[PDB]
Amino acid sequence: VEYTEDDPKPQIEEDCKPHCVKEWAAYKACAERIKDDTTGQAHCSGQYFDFWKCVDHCAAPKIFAHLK
Amino acid sequence: NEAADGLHAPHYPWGHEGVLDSYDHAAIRRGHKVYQQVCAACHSMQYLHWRQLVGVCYTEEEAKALAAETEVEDGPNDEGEMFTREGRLFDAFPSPYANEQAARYANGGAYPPDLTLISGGRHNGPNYIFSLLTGYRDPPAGISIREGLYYNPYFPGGAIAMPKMLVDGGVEYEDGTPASASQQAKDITTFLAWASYPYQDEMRVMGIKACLMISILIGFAAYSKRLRWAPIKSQRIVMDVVN
Amino acid sequence: YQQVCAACHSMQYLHWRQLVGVCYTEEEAKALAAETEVEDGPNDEGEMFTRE
Amino acid sequence: VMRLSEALYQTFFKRSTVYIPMLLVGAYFSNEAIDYAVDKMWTTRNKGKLFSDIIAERT
Amino acid sequence: RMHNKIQLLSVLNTHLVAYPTPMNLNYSWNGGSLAGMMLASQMLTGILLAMHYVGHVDYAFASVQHLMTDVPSGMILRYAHANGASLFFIVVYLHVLRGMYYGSGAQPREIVWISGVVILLVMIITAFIGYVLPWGQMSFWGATVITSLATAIPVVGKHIMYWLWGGFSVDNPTLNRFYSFHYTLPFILAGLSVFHIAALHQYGSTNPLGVNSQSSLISFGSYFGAKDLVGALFLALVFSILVFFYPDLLGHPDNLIPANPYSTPQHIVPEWYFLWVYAILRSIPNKAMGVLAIGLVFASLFAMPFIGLGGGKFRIITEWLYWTFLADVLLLTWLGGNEITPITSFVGQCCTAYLFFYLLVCQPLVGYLETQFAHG
Amino acid sequence: RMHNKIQLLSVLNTHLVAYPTPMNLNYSWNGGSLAGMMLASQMLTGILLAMHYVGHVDYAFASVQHLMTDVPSGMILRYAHANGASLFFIVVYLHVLRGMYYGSGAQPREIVWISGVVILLVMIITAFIGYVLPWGQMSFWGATVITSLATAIPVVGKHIMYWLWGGFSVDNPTLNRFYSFHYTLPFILAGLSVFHIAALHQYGSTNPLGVNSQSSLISFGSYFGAKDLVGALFLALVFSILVFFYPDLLGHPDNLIPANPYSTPQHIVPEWYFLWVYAILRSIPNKAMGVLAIGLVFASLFAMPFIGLGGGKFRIITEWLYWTFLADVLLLTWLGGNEITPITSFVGQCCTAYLFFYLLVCQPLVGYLETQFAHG
Amino acid sequence: RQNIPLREILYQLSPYQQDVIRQTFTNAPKTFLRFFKEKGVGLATFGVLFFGIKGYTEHEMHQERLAERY
Amino acid sequence: TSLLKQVALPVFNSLATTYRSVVGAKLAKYGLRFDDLQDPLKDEDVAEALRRLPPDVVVARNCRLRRALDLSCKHEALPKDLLEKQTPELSYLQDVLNEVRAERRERAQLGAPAPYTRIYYD
Amino acid sequence: FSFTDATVENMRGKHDMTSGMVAGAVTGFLFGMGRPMPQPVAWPLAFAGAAVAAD
Amino acid sequence: PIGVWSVFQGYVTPARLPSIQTLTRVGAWGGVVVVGGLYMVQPWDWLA
Amino acid sequence: PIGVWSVFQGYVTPARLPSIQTLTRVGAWGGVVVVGGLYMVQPWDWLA
Amino acid sequence: QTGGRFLYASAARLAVLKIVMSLSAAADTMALSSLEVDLSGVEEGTTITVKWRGKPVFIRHRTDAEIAQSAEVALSELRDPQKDVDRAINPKYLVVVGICTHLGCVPISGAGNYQGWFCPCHGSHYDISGRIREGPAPYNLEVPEYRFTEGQKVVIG
Ligand code: HEC
Ligand code: HEM
Ligand code: HEM
Ligand code: HEM
Ligand code: HEM
Repeated sequence: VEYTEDDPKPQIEEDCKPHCVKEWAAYKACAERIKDDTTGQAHCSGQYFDFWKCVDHCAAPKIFAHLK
Repeated sequence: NEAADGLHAPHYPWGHEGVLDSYDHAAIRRGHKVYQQVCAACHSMQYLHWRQLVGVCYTEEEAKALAAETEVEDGPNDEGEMFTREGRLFDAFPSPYANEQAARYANGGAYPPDLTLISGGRHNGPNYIFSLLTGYRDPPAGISIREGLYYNPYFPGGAIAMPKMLVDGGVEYEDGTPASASQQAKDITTFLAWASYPYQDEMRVMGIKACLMISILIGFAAYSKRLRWAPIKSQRIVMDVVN
Repeated sequence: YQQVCAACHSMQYLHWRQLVGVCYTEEEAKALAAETEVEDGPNDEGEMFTRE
Repeated sequence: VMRLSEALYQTFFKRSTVYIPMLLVGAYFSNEAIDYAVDKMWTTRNKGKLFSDIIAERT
Repeated sequence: RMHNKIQLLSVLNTHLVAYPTPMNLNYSWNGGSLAGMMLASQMLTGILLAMHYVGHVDYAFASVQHLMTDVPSGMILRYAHANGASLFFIVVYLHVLRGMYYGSGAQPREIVWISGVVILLVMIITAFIGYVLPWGQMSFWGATVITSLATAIPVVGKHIMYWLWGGFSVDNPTLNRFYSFHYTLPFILAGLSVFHIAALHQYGSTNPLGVNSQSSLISFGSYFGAKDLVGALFLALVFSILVFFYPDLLGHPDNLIPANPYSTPQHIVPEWYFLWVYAILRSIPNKAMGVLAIGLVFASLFAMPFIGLGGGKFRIITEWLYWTFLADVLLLTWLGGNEITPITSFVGQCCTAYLFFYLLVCQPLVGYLETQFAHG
Repeated sequence: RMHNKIQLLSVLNTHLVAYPTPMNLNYSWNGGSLAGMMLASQMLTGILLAMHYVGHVDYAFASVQHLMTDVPSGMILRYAHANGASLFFIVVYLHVLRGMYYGSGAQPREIVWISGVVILLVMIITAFIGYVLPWGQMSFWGATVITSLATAIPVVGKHIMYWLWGGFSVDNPTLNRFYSFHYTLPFILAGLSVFHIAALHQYGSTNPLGVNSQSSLISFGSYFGAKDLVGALFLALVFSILVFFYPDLLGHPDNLIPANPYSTPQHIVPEWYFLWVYAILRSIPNKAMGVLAIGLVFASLFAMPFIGLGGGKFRIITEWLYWTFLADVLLLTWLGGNEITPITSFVGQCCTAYLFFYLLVCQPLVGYLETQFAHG
Repeated sequence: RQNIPLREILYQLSPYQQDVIRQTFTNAPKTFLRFFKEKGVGLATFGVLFFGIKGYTEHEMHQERLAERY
Repeated sequence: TSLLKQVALPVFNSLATTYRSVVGAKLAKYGLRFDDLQDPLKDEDVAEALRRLPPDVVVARNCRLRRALDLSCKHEALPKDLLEKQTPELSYLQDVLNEVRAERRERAQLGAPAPYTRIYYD
Repeated sequence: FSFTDATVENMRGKHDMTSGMVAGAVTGFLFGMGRPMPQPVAWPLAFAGAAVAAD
Repeated sequence: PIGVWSVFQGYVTPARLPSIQTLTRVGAWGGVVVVGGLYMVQPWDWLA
Repeated sequence: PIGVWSVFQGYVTPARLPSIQTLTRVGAWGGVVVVGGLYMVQPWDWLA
Repeated sequence: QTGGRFLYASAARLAVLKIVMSLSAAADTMALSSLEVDLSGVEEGTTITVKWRGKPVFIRHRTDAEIAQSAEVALSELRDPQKDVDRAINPKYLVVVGICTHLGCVPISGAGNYQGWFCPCHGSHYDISGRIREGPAPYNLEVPEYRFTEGQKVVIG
């Protein structure tokens, strides 16, 4: 395969993002539900981790296919 | 807590993972060049010497020319003073700071750790290193980052003091390999994985020979065990007891 | 020793605390040691300094 | 059924002082064969990745 | 005849060559020879490593690294020592579980079981102080957490803690005295093993049938030397795999960071072979009660030859309860490696209670009922 | 009996309480128990010492100084461990001279004598490599002079020498391995001592009369416990005098200077108990011949039960010759601390020749003449 | 050495008059099945207890992590 | 209490018969009996009961133990014709052992010990 | 059968009938162990042929 | 067996148990251990 | 009285001494230790 | 014989006491048990770490809003009820021992849900005033003996 001077990883990560639409919906639901917070402790790190774990598991073997 | 644990890193298909597989020594050479130009401004690697790179990564003359471009403090002379000299093969890799306190002072209080054993010193070593280097993402909702800190979900706690350092084309490889950020990260991760386990290839060759020899010797010892026990396992006992 | 060969001879393995109750009291040894300068550090900037 | 030969028994097996040097030369050759097989398999599998492959490539 | 002329030939012949042994011993009776071989391996590789290790807080980690990279065969010796400790604990734990399954501590072999429990306690202390020697993060912080259990003793707790440390914290005198004690305790283990083996030779071994075996005895040297060689080669295979292919599999990555007394790790855990004791300690929310529970576990181990009834295959109720005990101790091993959590606290409490129930209630009472069932 | 039901109590009773001993043993039969007490004292003091000693160059001298001035009771421990080696060698030398006087190695006690000679060799090696550990001028230069004597074996010389040093000169690897070897060797000494005592118990001890004493034997544990305690109290008096009043009397002042590989002292002599071998070596003007003579002395010591005829009194010619042998050995001890001079070279050569003459000519031939005179 | 009263005839054959490992291939599946028949109940109750308690604990730990979310 | 045990005793008897059925099925393949499972080294009363026996009973017990140990070494069981003849519950020791234990219980109420000890070797 | 089949599928990184053949042979061997000896070959053949036909 | 088998076989009777005078004289060793520990540590203000 | 006492008494005759065949069979162990040392060290083609 | 045993017992006690005391703290270790901490180089809102007796001491310069926030916490929310004034002579300069009484772990400055010290061994949080709020720790953080001099120098130990 042809190796590119530009970074292929953001494009591959964007490609796997339709495969994890459910986790993205859960994260956006969390982000909407803590919008009116005032205590500064509400966060959505767990659903964010779920979404990025799904995307990472998709994109991991396709990232090293494009690298020497 | 999940946020204190941080995001786990996926399992990447490294070419040296199997017990039959060697290192990619071209990637070690390209990984050292990322170390010299990006890493070594703030990381020490104090247990490496230029002598250990010979036969793995460079020839003797290439490593000598690399070591001779460094300034090494030596002494004392006949007048009881400290001077500088050219580095040699027995010299260790230069440290960017004299001590931990100036390293903390140059980096907002955080000490950039030594990278000789950072691959074996982290859980899921190479995968965590690669995902940390290529993983400076946007923070999620409700997570704010103070000044001097940057978000990285692979770092435990999510707030690291190391900024984004790998950029496209920021290293000019001498074998024609195009240097994207991911290629640079993969090469430096390969070099660090070699640094934690420098004798992995020799250990695996010795392990293959040992496993073969012991597996043959198990059959030979089972043969000699069954030969000695044969007059007992086939003996005939006749008695008057019927019960 | 302090006025002749302190300028040219070393007394390592010897500390000011080993003179208290032998030839000086506590305050006399404190006042004697407070007249010397020793290298200490590094500080928060990573620099060596001198103290009493 | 299968049985060791008498003439081969009287030469290399009846005395321990003849058996032991034969044992040592057989041990030497067995180690050489195992070394050869392991090294050949390792070099064949990992061809193009070793340092010597890069050095011979640069000639 | 020639061994009748020298004492040392006679003792060796009697106890190694012509010693009668039950002919029906299976491969569960190989744990003792394997444990002795692993002790000899640990002593040899430790003596060889001591020629390059420096017991000072400024040079300990650096000398470990220098031994790893620069000393010829130093990596083999260091990995062999660190993984031979784990294989030593595997072989000894399987030996003890064999004795628990067959009830081998019963009369007339109470001395053998008691010297075994003494050996196991010395082994635990030896491994714990050996782990501090690399002076990594786990090496420092585990010694800090465990030696801080002495303050659970009232009045004189902190004084014993400071006496063991040599100061107000774990520092260089602790490392130096730990190095001396660690060099010393394996020789006490060798002496204890010689005494333990000579205690067993008074009456002999038990057999898998659980019956008297004096009618069917064969020589040890001709027959069980080869049978022990087979098991030694199976152990050497696992040893080779662990040394050469997966050397840090049974370790922790935090012990490759140098020790820092001003920043603790997020998950301080011991080696795997101390995890069941650690789970027993963590399950109870009281330090004195946890230390007492560990002491009561070892007291119940000492009191096994006098409260335990019930043995091998033909005593079937206790034979079935043995597997529940084994599942309980492996659940304790798994629970020690996990973080503190209400469900893990509850499950650890229940598992500790079941271990005490099996040791102190099942073994006397169910053993007595099955003796009354079989011979009443 | 209570000791008849536990096998540990039976062995202890048989070999320490009820063991039959001749009733006419004088105070020259207390050498062995004193030697065992000194071995135990050295082991205890050293294990305590190793908790404050660092076995590295540029830390060893400072760690010994920190031990001397900062560790509570550390000066007592160091001076006791230093002078205990001298007292250990005094006691073991008097023990060997007793055995030489009475012919104690003869049939059937040849194994006792041989195991004693092995113990003496291990004691010599242990004391030498322990003397290297403080890393002074005498330590470094004695280790240099002795280990660079393997260049007398042809061809395979400097290879063995450089493998011993771990380098090209005595340096940090030599000190680091000498620490491990010195820690380890006294446990071999203790095991060899146990074997040595067990070899004597097969036939029991000789008596000052030199006759069969089976008719007049008494219990060990009552009669020879207090008799050993008296001699132990005399030894404790001498030990306390040496530790507290003359702690550096038997040493060398040059060992209080830190080691310098580029500057050598004027006179390089070992400790006093090594001086007779040093005089034998230094008297002969050839290195290989000196090593051959040193080996021949110990070979003649091993061959003594098979060539030595003649015991204590009632064998009066060999009894008188013993005092010439004692004077010869003490003269060799005095000559080793002097400088090399033609008269001292001549006298040392004559003393070495007479030592070999007594060990190899007087003991068989004069003993045979005595047997032909007495019972011929 | 512990006299045992017994009446028997014992026969033994030379180890060089029989085979060594040839029957080991024939008896290997039968010995496998016999081993699992004899130790089936204990291994099963061990596996059931260990994996059931571990699975229940891991499930409730995951529920505990989910309960901390916002 | 009294008839408490009165009823609790048939349940004990049923459990004992089931236990003896299962164990005697296990024992019969080795040719053993329930009384062969008692070790003179493990119990001094069994050692006392065994020397109160006629010599042919002891010879038969030793023969059965030798056959079982040989079977255990060979990883075998008895053949079907021998296995159908096995009587695992034919007692030869229980009467003598019960008498020995009753004598020891009788001596203990008067402060006397048993007139024998454990088997001591060496 | 299922465990071994998916194991081979993951091991070979691709999908074909060979994984089913391995699963069938293993299943027949496990089923066929300890029986008279026209069987330990036939039963794996039957299971493997069934898997091949299923594919 | 000797520990709990002896209790279950009825071999542990009041006539076989040690006397109360024996238990008094054996249990007097507890004061010896206390005074030995006080002699070893000397942790007192008892001397006045 | 094992050693020089045996030869002084006349107990070491031409008989009771080892034969030539016995000494040759013992003397054949000289090659075994040489071959073992050469196997352990392996100085190949080191003979001058 | 009783006269002899009078000396035997004392000799044994003296020998055992000599052996036991050699593991106790050396003179240089005992000398390094007092340390002086400068407060002029500490700014408001930052935590300095000083090694006193080998131990991290979390001396932190506190602001007025931080002082009010630490004071506003009542005793009903504390496992060990104690006020901020009782644990600090100076509300601006809080001198506290950074070792948890649970097992001996060192929390981290500038972390936690209460903006104080987050001990990471067991997920136990501490407030800014060194009092226990969450975790398995029963006690509160230790406050060492200290006093203020005329040159902004604090003697600890
Ligand atoms: C701007 C200076 C700087 C540069 C250049 C730099 N680092 Fe970092 N690095 C840091 C600091 C500061 C930390 C510690 C941050 C923290 O612990 O919060 C760190 C941490 C790390 C860690 C460990 C993270 C952890 O979880 O412990 C690794 C691995 C690492 N750096 C590798 C690299 C590599 C690879 C490069 C080159 C691409 C590099 N560093 C370049 C400053 C730097
Ligand atoms: C005479 C015998 C022994 C000596 C001289 C010895 C010596 C040493 C030394 C010097 C070290 C530090 C070097 C290193 O960390 O790699 C060490 C480590 C260790 N030893 Fe030994 N040892 C001996 C026996 C034993 C025994 C019997 C055990 C039993 C379990 C044991 C367990 C350990 C452990 C667990 C470590 C830590 C290894 C690591 O994690 O790096 N040792 N030993
Ligand atoms: C370094 C540790 C040990 C060594 C070298 C050792 C050695 C041996 C050996 C050689 C045997 C004889 C054969 C065998 O059963 O394997 C034996 C038997 C035995 N051991 Fe161990 N052992 C060790 C630890 C232990 C421990 C920790 C225990 C129990 C807590 C124990 C209890 C027993 C018992 C009860 C027997 C007799 C079992 C029987 O013969 O049926 N041993 N030991
Ligand atoms: C650490 C070193 C040694 C210890 C602990 C030791 C111990 C003993 C003891 C306890 C005895 C019995 C009591 C006595 O006669 O003194 C004895 C006797 C004896 N020892 Fe030593 N010994 C040591 C060194 C030696 C050496 C170096 C030799 C000879 C080269 C030797 C040769 C003998 C002989 C021949 C006897 C028998 C004396 C007789 O019964 O007449 N021993 N030894
Ligand atoms: C387990 C037993 C022993 C241990 C751990 C031990 C330990 C040590 C240590 C750590 C040192 C260096 C510190 C110092 O020199 O003050 C030393 C020195 C020395 N050792 Fe020991 N030792 C043991 C037994 C022995 C024995 C049995 C002998 C004599 C036969 C001996 C003779 C010496 C000598 C002569 C020195 C030199 C002392 C000096 O001049 O300062 N040691 N030993």
